[PDB]
Amino acid sequence: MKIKTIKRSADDYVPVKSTQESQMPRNLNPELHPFERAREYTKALNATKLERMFAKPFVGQLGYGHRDGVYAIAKNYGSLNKLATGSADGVIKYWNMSTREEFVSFKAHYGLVTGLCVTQPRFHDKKPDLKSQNFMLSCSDDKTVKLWSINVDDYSNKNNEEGLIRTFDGESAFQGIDSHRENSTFATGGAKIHLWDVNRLKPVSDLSWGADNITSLKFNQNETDILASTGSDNSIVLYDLRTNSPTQKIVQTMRTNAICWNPMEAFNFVTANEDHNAYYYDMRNLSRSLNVFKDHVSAVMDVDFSPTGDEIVTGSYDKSIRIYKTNHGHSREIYHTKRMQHVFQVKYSMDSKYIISGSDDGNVRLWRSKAWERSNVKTTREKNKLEYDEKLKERFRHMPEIKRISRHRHVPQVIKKAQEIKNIELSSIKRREANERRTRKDMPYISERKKQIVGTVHKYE
Amino acid sequence: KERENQNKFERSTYQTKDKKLRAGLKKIDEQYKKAVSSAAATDYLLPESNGYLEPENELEKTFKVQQSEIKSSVDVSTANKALDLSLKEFGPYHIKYAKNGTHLLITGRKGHVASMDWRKGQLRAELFLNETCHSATYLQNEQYFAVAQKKYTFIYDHEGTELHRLKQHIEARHLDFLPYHYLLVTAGETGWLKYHDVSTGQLVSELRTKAGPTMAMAQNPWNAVMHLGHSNGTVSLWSPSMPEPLVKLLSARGPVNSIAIDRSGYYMATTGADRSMKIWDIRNFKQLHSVESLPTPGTNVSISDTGLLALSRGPHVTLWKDALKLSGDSKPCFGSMGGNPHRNTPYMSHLFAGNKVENLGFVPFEDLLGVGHQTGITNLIVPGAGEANYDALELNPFETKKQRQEQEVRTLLNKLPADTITLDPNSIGSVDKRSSTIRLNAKDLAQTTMDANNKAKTNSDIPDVKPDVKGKNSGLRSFLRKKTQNVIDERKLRVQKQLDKEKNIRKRNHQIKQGLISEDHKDVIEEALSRFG
Amino acid sequence: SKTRYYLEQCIPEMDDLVEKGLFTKNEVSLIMKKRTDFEHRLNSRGSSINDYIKYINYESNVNKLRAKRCKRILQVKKTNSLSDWSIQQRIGFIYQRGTNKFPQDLKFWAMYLNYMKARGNQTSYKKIHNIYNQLLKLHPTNVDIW
Amino acid sequence: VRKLKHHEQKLLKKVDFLEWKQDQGHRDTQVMRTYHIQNREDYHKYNRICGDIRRLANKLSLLPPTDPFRRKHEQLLLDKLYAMGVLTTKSKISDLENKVTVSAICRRRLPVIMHRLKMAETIQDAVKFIEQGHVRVGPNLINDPAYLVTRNMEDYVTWVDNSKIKKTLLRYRNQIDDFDFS
Amino acid sequence: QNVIINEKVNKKNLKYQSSAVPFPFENREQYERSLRMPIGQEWTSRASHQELIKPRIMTKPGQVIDPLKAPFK
RNA sequence: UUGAACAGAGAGCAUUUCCGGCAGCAGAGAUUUCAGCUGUU
Repeated sequence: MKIKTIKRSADDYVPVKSTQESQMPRNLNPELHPFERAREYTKALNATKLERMFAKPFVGQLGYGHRDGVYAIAKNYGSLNKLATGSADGVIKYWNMSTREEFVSFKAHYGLVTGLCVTQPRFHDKKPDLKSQNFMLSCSDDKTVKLWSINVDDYSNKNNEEGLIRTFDGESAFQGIDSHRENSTFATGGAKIHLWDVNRLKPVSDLSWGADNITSLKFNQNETDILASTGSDNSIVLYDLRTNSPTQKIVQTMRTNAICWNPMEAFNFVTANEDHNAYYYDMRNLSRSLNVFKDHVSAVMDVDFSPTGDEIVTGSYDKSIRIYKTNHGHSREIYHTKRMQHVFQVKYSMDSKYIISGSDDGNVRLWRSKAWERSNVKTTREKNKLEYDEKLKERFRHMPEIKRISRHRHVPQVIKKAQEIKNIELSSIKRREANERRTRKDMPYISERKKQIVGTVHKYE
Repeated sequence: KERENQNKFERSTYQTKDKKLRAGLKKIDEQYKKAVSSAAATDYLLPESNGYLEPENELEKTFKVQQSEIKSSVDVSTANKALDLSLKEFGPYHIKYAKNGTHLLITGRKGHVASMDWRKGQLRAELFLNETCHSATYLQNEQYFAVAQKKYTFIYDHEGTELHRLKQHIEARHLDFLPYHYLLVTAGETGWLKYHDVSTGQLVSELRTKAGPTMAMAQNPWNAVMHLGHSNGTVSLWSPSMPEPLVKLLSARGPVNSIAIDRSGYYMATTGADRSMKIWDIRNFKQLHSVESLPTPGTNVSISDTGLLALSRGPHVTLWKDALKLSGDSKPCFGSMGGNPHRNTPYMSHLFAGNKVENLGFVPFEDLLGVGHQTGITNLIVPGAGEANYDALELNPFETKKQRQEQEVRTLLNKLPADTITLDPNSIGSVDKRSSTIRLNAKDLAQTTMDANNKAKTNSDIPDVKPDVKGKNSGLRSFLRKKTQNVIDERKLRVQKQLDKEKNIRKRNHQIKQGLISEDHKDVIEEALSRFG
Repeated sequence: SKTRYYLEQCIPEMDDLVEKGLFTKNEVSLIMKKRTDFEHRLNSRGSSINDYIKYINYESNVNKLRAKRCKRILQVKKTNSLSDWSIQQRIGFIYQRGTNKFPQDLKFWAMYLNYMKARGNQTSYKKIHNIYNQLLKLHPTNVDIW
Repeated sequence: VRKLKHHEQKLLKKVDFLEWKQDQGHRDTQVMRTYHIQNREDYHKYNRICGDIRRLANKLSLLPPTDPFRRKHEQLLLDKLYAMGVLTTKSKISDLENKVTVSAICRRRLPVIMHRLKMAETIQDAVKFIEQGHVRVGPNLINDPAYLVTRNMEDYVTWVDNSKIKKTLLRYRNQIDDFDFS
Repeated sequence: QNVIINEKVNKKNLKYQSSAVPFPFENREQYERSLRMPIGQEWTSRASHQELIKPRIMTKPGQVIDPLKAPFK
């Protein structure tokens, strides 16, 4: 006969010291954790309700803003605090974003400014300090491109020359500007694409596919010798400046307002296009738009890729800013306020969270890329909670209640009505094309990723 | 990475040329099986062992020992939890332990209600209600507890402060609680079931059992469903959404006397006043095996959390081991003919002298079962009752007050809505039943719309013509008679014409069968005047 | 939590150990009971160097036991299996957490340094360098440690 | 149970473990407290009588105005209630509809009548006295504390003779007259 | 005979259940294969719990991010 | 932008080196352990 029941040790469970924290035992058994699916579901619902609780993206503005309305913004690729806003009255401003204030304000020209770039001039003469002064390239309207110096108080290794390192003249009004960042070659866009280098006051070379005015251009961030430039006859053109030969051209259906590359893939690019849409192209086969972002109401104005290679920010001529993932093709987030009208530029900051946004009003408002991730650093347990909830939500995505809650957002009134009007139009168009496919013999299925291309100049097999 | 626990650990369930999907599936299979094996590795960390009583002789049995020898033989802590009250003044007593195993709630039949810690002997609340109090339970903590009454059901505070007269639970007779939905379930002597949310204080639903007075009630925890035993001989499983019963079962003749359910959600024990007992497989609904001749109607039976069965039939109390296994040897039996080992002897017996067991319940996380009878309370020591090694995220049997209020707020924020209670606990995750098995697309939906708009030409709706099968069971004629006589439709014109066609072809086949003009007899006059029709 | 993670990492060596013949299941579970008590008292607040020392002494004892046990029970002085240096680097990791939660006590520092000098077969010359760097940057005004 | 913080409150708006929608302000308890009565069943039975009176007044309203049936019956009911003691002013049949309260009936009860006539000192003490058996209604005494009393017995409620209460009273006035052994 | 199942459809469960097989899958068998394992701490071990909760994109928080440079070397 | 060496950190990559299994020798710590020597697997 062996008799032994359960013995419990109080010193095994409730410990000795009056400070030592209480011990926690476990047992992972499905006979002792009953409602697995329902518990995870209600946890997901609580998660998305808390996200709507903390949905507060807007975080502030810049100093007093300009006097006319922002038409260009450039982010310092070297630092994180620094940007430059080109207004429309004719004043450029260099901004510190640590305390949200103006460094400096220059009356650059008399007409508008057209474009900015912030950079590091590799003079053959001497190397300017890349910790003491940062150097802007400002392209005007009155036939001027100037290189400017700014004293930045990042460091204090030390403790003159407040403006106008040099000027550059031309014939036409330039429209766009940027810099091939190796040995500081820079492209300007006016009548024809003129490639300049710093010390020579003259264009090193010139290209143009046709005789059209050219309005915007951009070098790719990696494989850094390739130029992409749009064209007012609804065109995209590619150039390989190591060859100085214009590489390829395609003609679209509407003028492409802006363009940018993704710095995580380096041979794809997004084109913000006037028919209310955004397009995603690869560098090899321009025949297929790799994707189409399709959630606006009027002219888009600008896009930018993400440093994380996943987010695309766009700002419409409508009073709104949209944000998309690279995958889904319908806008995840939408920001807006009554205090801003016709956003003209939006850019990412170099740490994948903060969005600079220059609208037409003259303020510059910045936003969070996630409505939930408070910038504050967080303890371990809380970090685990937030991540566990996010993966749980991403799992339980397509249940209908979670779908309704997370998709439910607020948009302004005129825009809601205009979306429903466009929806009514699309339903009628569906009916008409269905009747046409009934009646005629063979009309080929023309996919939505190619319903917007009229033709390339170089073709394939 | 094969182990012995995978059989219990594994969560049961029901190929493309797409590379991303293939990689996703191989990824999820790899990490799923790694996780299951890791939990089977967490198996080692459990602190204690089960309790066991083993004979070591064949001359000695198991049941012949009693509480005297066991109290002498096992430790001072267990012998001190071997409670023995004496409440001779008020009527027979009924018992409910709280879920934490730490607060005893007793109710006499006359007015006595007491709520005690019982372990370090604190006494929270005592109330001498005069009206006949019928049943009682803690609801969510040791802070809120409900008793029934003669007529109206009352909710009392921890101290004895009266808090609620829940009007609409008329003549309540058996209470219980669902702790993961804050649900008070009351079975009345009205035949009505009433589910009440104690959180917002709102009756979630009623349910109408057309049998009669609710005889007995118990809940399946792993499904959170309510089991009622009526008077007709039926036991019926219900859920608070639909007004029809989920399932009915004819388990006893005469009236049902008691129901009880194992925590594993896979075994039910019912006992009926026709001196009978049934051991039921819940899922698939096959009454597994049945004892037919007990020498008393069983009052109350209850399940262990380790697989003991407790039977209470008047002045006796018996406990059986390993009873719920399926094989035809584990039949519970009062005696083994000539030491027949395949039969199942009683595991531990006891009598009471002059009482009658009013009911009984296991303690949660010790190994004792508490008996409530006509004048006193007793807590019998049993070796293998409770799982010694608990889990501390749901039920912490050692609970500081701060930890209490934290667990309580967390469960309020973590409640389930009352509508997710069904017969299968993965259905809230799974797909719709009616919708398609394979995911179709825009092209597929355009195709099926085109097919349903071509069906008017290709006759897709009405069953087609075969002269082979007999005209009684002929699908066209059964369709025609299933349709009424008074309205005539274009579909009906179509089915009339094709039934004429089936008659024609079947009569030609009858002529070729019986032996009239056959072997490709061609009617070329019909050929020649088909020109204009 | 953190206790759970450390025990989880502690499993597979014990798994291999009872998988080989030299340990049985009850010995295993008792050892893990002692381990839980130590690691939980280490990760609550209120612990100290005396707690650390008691844990390290316990693990050194179980290493001696496993040595004599395997030696007797299968005559293999050193088996090609995870267990050995697993126990050893568990000890070294305990030393590491000990200095990080208390960098103050030179006695405990010295026990760590003497253990690392003693097991000089499998040390890293670079790891003794790392320890001396740690000690000098924390105490530079200890000419004796110099 | 926590004074739980901001976000968890705005998630758990509608929860309340103390006051529910159905126990409407704990009205029964509050009136029970003000008049020191003993059973929840007493309150709810008074509720039922009040409810039946109000359904009578409602159907009497739904009858057409100038019926002598209606006039004579409503006036007779007003006689019955004014002699009963529940409602005060006999003229407003609106106050038949709107003044009839369980508070009014429970104040027509016995111990409130003691506090009315300033027999006892406060109402709980009056309940102690009626339970202890010192107070009689006319020729016999009362032990059931929940006696209803109309006006015509409010006229005759008094303390019992040769009680130590009446002894103390007439002793303070210096008028105990122990031939009656009062 | 002596078993009677209800066939009616619980409409609130019909709300709580899915729509169809959603786009990123192909078959409801796949859909249940994904929704097989609960991810909670109270169902798997802590190591696998972190291993399943480690998200795809991760950054260090307060540092300048750089476009990737080709390592041809 | 390259060519050499100089001084290395140890925070990367491959062992394709040999060792972490033994009989005999002596040195060392307070009985027991760290490295070499010869042959061996």
